[PDB]
Amino acid sequence: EMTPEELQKREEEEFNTGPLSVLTQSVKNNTQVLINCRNNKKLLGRVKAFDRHCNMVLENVKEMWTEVSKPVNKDRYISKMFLRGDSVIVVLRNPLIA
Amino acid sequence: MSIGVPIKVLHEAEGHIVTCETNTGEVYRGKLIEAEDNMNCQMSNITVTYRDGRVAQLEQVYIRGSKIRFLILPDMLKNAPMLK
Amino acid sequence: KLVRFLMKLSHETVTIELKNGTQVHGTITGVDVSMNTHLKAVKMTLKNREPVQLETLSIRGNNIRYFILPDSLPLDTLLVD
Amino acid sequence: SSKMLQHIDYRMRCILQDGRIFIGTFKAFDKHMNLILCDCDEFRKREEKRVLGLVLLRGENLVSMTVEGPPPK
Amino acid sequence: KEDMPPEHVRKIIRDHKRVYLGALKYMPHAVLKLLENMPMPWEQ
Amino acid sequence: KHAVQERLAVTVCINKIDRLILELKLPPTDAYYKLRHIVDEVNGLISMYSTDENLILSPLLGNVCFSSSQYSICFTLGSFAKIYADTFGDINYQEFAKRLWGDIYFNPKTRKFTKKAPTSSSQRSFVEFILEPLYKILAQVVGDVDTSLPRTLDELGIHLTKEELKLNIRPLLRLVCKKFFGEFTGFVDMCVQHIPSPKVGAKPKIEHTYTGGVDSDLGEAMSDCDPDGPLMCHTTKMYSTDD
Amino acid sequence: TYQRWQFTLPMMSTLYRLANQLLTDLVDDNYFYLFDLKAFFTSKALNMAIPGGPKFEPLVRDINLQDEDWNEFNDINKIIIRQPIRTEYKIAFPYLYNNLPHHVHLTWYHT
RNA sequence: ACUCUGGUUUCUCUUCAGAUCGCAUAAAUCUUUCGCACUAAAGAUUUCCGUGGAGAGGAACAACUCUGAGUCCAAUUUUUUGAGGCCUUGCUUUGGCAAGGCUA
Repeated sequence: EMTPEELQKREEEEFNTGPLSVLTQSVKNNTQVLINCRNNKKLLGRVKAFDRHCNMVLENVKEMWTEVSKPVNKDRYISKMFLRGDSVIVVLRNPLIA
Repeated sequence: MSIGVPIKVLHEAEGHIVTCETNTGEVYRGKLIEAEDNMNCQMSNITVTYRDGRVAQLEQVYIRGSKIRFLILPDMLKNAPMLK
Repeated sequence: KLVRFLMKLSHETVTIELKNGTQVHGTITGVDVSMNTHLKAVKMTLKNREPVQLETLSIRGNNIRYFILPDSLPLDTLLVD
Repeated sequence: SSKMLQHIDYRMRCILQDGRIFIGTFKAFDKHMNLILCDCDEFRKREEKRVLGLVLLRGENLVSMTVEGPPPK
Repeated sequence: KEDMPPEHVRKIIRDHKRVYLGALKYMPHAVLKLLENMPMPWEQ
Repeated sequence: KHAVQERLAVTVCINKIDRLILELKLPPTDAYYKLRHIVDEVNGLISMYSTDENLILSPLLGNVCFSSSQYSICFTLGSFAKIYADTFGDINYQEFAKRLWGDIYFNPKTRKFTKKAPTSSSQRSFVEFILEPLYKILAQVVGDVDTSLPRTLDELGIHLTKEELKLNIRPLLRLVCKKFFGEFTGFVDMCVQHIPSPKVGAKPKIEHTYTGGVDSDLGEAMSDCDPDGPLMCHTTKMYSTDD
Repeated sequence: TYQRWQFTLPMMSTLYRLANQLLTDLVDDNYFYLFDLKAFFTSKALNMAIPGGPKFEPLVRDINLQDEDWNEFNDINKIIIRQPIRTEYKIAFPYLYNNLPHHVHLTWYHT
């Protein structure tokens, strides 16, 4: 790395202008965020804190996953948790329905 | 503080008989010639058993270290000074 | 770093889901900077198999799918620096 | 990392990524979490035990470990 | 534990009884311990 | 002559290098000249008594070690390069060792080793990186033990206890050099790389010292050095118990 | 109590320079070859005097150089004389140039 | 990088010491040896000059240097993913497990 400086706050510039600023939005504006993870599972919730590894902590989350019978989607509720960053496919801020 | 004990033990295994099991379920038993800090193993006189069970002979083998599941070492290495 | 937040969560009863679908229910005792988690009084339910009770368990930080937190955790004061 | 120097010499069963179970004596570990297990046996599922001995497993495939027996004499 | 003043033994000797007799048995020790602590040529 | 005639692998350990420093007090460059001259004399003798060339002795090949047994010093080029690597992690000691002998000079501006001396007053690689540090260690220990020894010991990373710094100069030098160098790994490196194992060296041994010749059937089994074959033990010394 | 001293090298050097008039200024013990404690012990045990060394009295009364009769062994007609077997030769190799060696302290060889 | 030992000096007492106990080196007695015993050797004992180790007590100032102990790493190689989904057989602990064939 060309920038070995001790006073490294470029990681939050990544959280302001970089791609990961999207989840920092939900940190500040507190909107429902939809998570699609590697087990063909989906997670909807609200993210509170995370970092460059994109591992984050959520609260009041609903996770749904489908089981075959033929695919029927089940749902279970989790109050507060913490997802590892590398175990995700996509991260989505829920769209503005209004 | 830098280099772990198990890598040192693997270094000690050079020259003995070792059996190697890669992620493709292939078993390589042969004389370990050399090893690095990573699990890159240069090993010889291989009796190789595939997943189905077919056995073959292959005199020279070099296995990528990332692709080892586990390595079975000879029992005399249990007396290595590094294991004390 | 959010792993430091996990290290601050010593002595709490939690459940962990793994990439192999194994649900281990126990009290967290130690967390490593690399998320390597050691649990005590663990109740592990490997999927497609009956649950088994054990005293101590250690799960590699790579193999952890996600974490489950209880309701009485003041995360706010715990995610401060 | 004292959380595992406390577990040395203890008879430990470790769960693998492919579902393999390795029961043996915990000897050594490193930062990448490669494990040294002596007089180790592998348990696979149909019940069967295959005695192997001194196993050096890479950290990649190691999942979960648990004490099964007290240290021997 | 008592270091006598140097002016006491001076007067005692200058002014000159088995107490007196029993001590003289050790005169060779007094001679030996005196020649042993003999000043070196660089000491006045 | 006797060793190259008996068909034995020959290696050289130039012992008592401290005599170049403490007794003769030669400048480091002239110490290097003395060592190179000794190595050249050995090479000339070997070539005189042997026809094949594969017994070239040179510290670049790891054949020659430098040592001072009185002060627990023993290093090859590779072992000293490994000391450097352990101190500064990012260097590859095997490639470093290949530039630490001969008329190869270091250029600190380009950080590269050249065959031509940068400008003038530039010292060879061996002097700059190996001989000068050793000269300085010995000089500090034997001249400035009270004044400027703890600071240099701090620089090298050696920490000596207080009752340990009270030792006489010779035991203190032995102790300091032991801490700095450690085990005699250079000697073992030499003898592992350039001395055949019994399995590999069995064939010349049978060729030379066996009356039946290697071609004999028993000669073949002996040349394999197989421990499950016929017993063949050769005894040359007889040691008497004190009675 | 004045029972131990710890000195610095700049002081030891000054003390060493001041006392040079009383110092031999030798760097070796090769100067005392065949002229040291072991050599004198051997000469006393062998009843011989090294030139320039101490002259003791016979340790034990025994046979003499004029007491051994002619034999076929020690016959002086079988002896080739090139250089006399000096006493120093008999001290240097007490078991070769000497018969019946007892209390012979082996001298320190070359340094 | 945070906390708890151990100090050093000095005076006295007790015991062990075949360790160059002492990088120096005396005297006496007995025995033997030969001379014919300061001007001579050996063996043994003793006494002296005066030591080290350990332990014990006294009394003078330094108390945490030292000896210890308790206390910055997401892009191949390990811990920031090639993961999950379909088909057959033996047994179904009717939850599915085991192997193989696959799709991604």
